[PDB]
Amino acid sequence: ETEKEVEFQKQRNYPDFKVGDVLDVTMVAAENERKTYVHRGLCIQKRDRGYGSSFKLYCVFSDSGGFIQHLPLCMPDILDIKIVGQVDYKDEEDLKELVESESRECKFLDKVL
Amino acid sequence: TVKRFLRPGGWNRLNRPVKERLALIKNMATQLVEKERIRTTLSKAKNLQRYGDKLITLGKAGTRESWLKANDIVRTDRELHKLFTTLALRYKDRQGGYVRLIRAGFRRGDAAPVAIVELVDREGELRQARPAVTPVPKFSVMRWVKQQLDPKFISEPAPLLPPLVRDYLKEQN
Amino acid sequence: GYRPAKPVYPLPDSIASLVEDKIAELKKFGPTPEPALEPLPLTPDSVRVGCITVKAGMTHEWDEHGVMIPLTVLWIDECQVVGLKYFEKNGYYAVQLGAGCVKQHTVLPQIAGYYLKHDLPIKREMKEYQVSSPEALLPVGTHITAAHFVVGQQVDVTGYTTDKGFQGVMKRWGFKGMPASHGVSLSHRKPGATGGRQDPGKIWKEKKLPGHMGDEKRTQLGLELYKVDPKRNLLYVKGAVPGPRGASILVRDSNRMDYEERVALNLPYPTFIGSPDELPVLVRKSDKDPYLMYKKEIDYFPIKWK
Amino acid sequence: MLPNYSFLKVVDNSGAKLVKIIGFYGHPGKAVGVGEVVKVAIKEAKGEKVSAGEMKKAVIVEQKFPVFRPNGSHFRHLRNSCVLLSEKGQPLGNKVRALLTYEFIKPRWSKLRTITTKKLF
RNA sequence: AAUCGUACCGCAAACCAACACAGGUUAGUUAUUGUAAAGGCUGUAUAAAACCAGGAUAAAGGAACUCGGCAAAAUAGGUUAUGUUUUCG
RNA sequence: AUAACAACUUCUUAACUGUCUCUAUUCUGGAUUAGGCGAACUUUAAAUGCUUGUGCAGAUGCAGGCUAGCUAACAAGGGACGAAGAGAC
RNA sequence: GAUGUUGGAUCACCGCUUCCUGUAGCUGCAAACGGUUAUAAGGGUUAGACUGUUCGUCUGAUAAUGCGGUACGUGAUCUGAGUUCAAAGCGUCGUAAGACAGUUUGGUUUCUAUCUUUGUUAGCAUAAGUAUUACGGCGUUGUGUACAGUACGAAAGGAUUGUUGCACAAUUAACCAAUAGUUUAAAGAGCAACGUUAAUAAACCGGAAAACUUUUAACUGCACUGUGCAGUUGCAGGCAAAGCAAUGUUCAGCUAAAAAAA
Ligand SMILES: [K+]
Ligand SMILES: [K+]
Ligand SMILES: [K+]
Ligand SMILES: [K+]
Ligand SMILES: [K+]
Ligand SMILES: [K+]
Ligand SMILES: [Mg+2]
Ligand SMILES: [Mg+2]
Ligand SMILES: [Mg+2]
Ligand SMILES: [Mg+2]
Ligand SMILES: [Mg+2]
Ligand SMILES: [Mg+2]
Ligand SMILES: [Mg+2]
Ligand SMILES: [Mg+2]
Ligand SMILES: [Mg+2]
Ligand SMILES: [Mg+2]
Ligand SMILES: [Mg+2]
Ligand SMILES: [Mg+2]
Ligand SMILES: [Mg+2]
Ligand SMILES: [Mg+2]
Ligand SMILES: [Mg+2]
Ligand SMILES: [Mg+2]
Ligand SMILES: [Mg+2]
Ligand SMILES: [Mg+2]
Ligand SMILES: [Mg+2]
Repeated sequence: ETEKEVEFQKQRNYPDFKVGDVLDVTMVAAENERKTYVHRGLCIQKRDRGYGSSFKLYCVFSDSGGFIQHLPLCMPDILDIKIVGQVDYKDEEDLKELVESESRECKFLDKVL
Repeated sequence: TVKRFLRPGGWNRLNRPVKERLALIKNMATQLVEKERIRTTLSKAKNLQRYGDKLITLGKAGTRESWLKANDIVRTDRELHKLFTTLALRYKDRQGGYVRLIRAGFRRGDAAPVAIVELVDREGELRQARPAVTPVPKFSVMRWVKQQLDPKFISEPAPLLPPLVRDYLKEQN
Repeated sequence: GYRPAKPVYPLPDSIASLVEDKIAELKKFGPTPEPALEPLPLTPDSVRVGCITVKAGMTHEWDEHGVMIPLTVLWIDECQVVGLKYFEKNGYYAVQLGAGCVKQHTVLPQIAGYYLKHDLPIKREMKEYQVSSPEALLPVGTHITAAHFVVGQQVDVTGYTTDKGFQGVMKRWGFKGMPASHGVSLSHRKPGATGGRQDPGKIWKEKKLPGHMGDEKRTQLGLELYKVDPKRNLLYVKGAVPGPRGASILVRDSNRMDYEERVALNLPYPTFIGSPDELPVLVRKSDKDPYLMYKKEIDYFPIKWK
Repeated sequence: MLPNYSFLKVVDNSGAKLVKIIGFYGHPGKAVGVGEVVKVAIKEAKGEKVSAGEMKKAVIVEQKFPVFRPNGSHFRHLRNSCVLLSEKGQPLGNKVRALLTYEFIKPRWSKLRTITTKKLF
């Protein structure tokens, strides 16, 4: 596991983000002929488990409602991650209530590129 | 060694609910410090040995946080004072293994197994324990190996006040 | 167990000498064959030997197409030929392989005796593989390493599964049970009926009931060999392997593969000759598109429009 | 993962609001998900194109159950919705207020890919 | 001013139920805001089967269960402009 | 006919849920392991296999075809026209 | 001096008089869809509304939704809605006590396994290991699509064939890197499926045993009611700055070691 983690770190350099931060993630869609898109959303869950690390990205749209994604951190499809803001919360219960009640999470209405 | 179970912490159930289980172990741990030798059943002895080792670790810490944790375990003020003052200095150099367990056969009525739990360095000890710090021969492979792997190996007991503290006091006064 | 021993009787003096002469003549054997290690041509009906490995655990990786692949890691500590069988003495040709290492004072003298007699280490496990011709025998002491296999082939794995203990019918055989409510009385997880009435009047053999579960021999066929590490004796195989960590696993060329496929792979035969230390790590290449269904209609769709 | 006899919300402008699954097609198993065509009964409609009590075909567009991708990631919605279809396989409306996902990049959903407002791809 | 009761048990292992019986047994008094003074009582040795009993949590669906919403769960509480029915309460 | 009332019978709506698709994990007690203590239903005699045929007409015990290590523990409940009450119809 | 009723739940063994998946003829068989006969019992034979029902009618799908025997299989495994005790109402009959063979509401379901049958496990009895062959168990499934708008046919319509290719479903076998659920003396633990991998076969699994080989013919034990693929620099205890059943380690317990000199 550590051998694979060393190789990955030489290829990518991501920031040390936390839960509650707003992120911009660049990904490649293998289904759509490997086209690049940029997603903006809130980080609601982060797991630090070595090579199996992952996080959850949350966003809300104008009419369709909430949308959640689970993304492995070491997946090659991800190209870049950046921190753009922060959303305050009190505890996990408060964060869960915010997710269920979609409001003030519409950073960008659609995906770029 | 002490068996590890599937419950939180891997402890014994001692045939009791968790609330009664904690009340019992705290009482026995207090008596172990007071008397330093107790005879009981094998299951209560195995749990007490592992719980007793972790209670001594708190005493060695000698911090406000450690005392708060211990103040919820020990039942008597006199036993708690002894833990932080007397036992803390006794086991300065000993790294683990402050309690020993020796089996002593079966009881008479219910034929349950029994054992004896005791501290490992004191007057009245059942056996003579190995020194807290192992001496190293001057012309042995062991000495060369420790230099290559751990330059900070401790070979003899250290004084209560190290030279750096002594030097500071001398300069101050 | 065994049946009670049968009685024996001394032979008459007019027949004892004749019997002993004939029995000795049949039990006299010629010199042991001396196998030679040399590459041989592969024929339409020619089986290779397997190997004995240890299960390490599971991990995952991403392939050239960006797909996640679950993997199981197998380690080959030390596998050697420890004996031979031939027609003259046993009636068929086979190769015996052993793996592992144990201390002399932890095994019976019967087991340790065989290995000491031929100057071999005492090995923890022993298994036999049958060969087709005397020329397929390997010299005693030959090492079977990870280079025995070609990356990208299919293999079969065998082993003993994880012990689960005493279990009921619902978990052991998947019985449905009975309702949780509506008047049921103390029979929620019970098997129910086990027969009829006077006819047939008995319970059939192998009727499914509660019992012990989890320690049995199982085989998986057609697993793919993903990566090979000859220097460190590691095999990465896609899929699940029976047994817990540390289980002994037998690895073999899959019987699902045809002769043409074996020829294309150019499998070593009788085995790999050389030093596996100076070999690189290889990953198989798949000339397939996992995302083809998004460009072409290949998926399953039951409805026909219009 | 929607078992039979589940309720769905209509996200087209044909007039229907609430439908109930009453059947499957082919052999999908015990549950159906995004991209499958089912048979539904209209429970609440306000329009002339459709009325309550009719039976129509529909396609699942969103679900709350995880949808897995070959790369190890997945996503989830916060509602279950569908779009009504005609016997020829075309939508009964002209505006869909839903987020189209990768399932509809396939050639057979060209019409849906044109009338949908927001797309994830 | 004589005479009879005064020990001990009395929601109970001592009274009524063949028992040291999860049942039955009258009146008088006492502490306590979200708590609770006095007094009273106390369990052979373990644990990582099936199964049974009494609890807890549960993805997506929500009566598709079944003779029957049996059992379980559920914002359950208070004040209302307006309307309906009354034997006018 | 009828307002109110109903641990009465019937149907429906809202909501809710392991009733169900389809179950999984877990806590407490019993079972299960060890020491001590110590019952009951039942019992013509027993060293008590399968199958077809036969027969007071559905065989562990009779006839043909088969069946060969020994005694138990834990678990299930087909048969012994299984046990209980001199059939109520 | 007692062989528990109808239907269902749960789990089954057998027959073929074959509903589907097969093989071979005939046809008032161009193709497609059919009709009929012979042969074939390996696998499969759906989810719901009404009704106590068997049955029956209907709805959406399906390759298809076959029949019968087994105490009209199955209550010392479950259910009690109907029928078949004591209460009561209505109609009809009887002067009445009452009757219905009509209808309606309500109404107690016991058993700790001795023998035989069956699933697992230990001890004892001829040392241990490898084991050809034999014997026993299991049963090699189904749908859509592409090769083709091609053969056939005026048009319309629309195939056969395959140790075929691909996707999916059921069944069976396991698996825990990831994903979902679950335990506060908590967790990158363990067990799990709603998750992952594999199978359409002379393949796979179980016990006895010839022969061969080895031995001074072998024989407890790590707290051992999870596993020991761990037996003395052995270890899932303790201790550390550590990924926490891993790495490091001077302590604890089981089991303490050495001729001097040249
Ligand atoms: K500690
Ligand atoms: K059988
Ligand atoms: K595996
Ligand atoms: K009432
Ligand atoms: K029985
Ligand atoms: K047929
Ligand atoms: Mg169930
Ligand atoms: Mg009862
Ligand atoms: Mg129950
Ligand atoms: Mg739920
Ligand atoms: Mg219903
Ligand atoms: Mg007990
Ligand atoms: Mg007979
Ligand atoms: Mg007989
Ligand atoms: Mg009589
Ligand atoms: Mg026939
Ligand atoms: Mg029948
Ligand atoms: Mg019957
Ligand atoms: Mg019965
Ligand atoms: Mg009456
Ligand atoms: Mg009358
Ligand atoms: Mg009259
Ligand atoms: Mg009642
Ligand atoms: Mg595991
Ligand atoms: Mg530890």
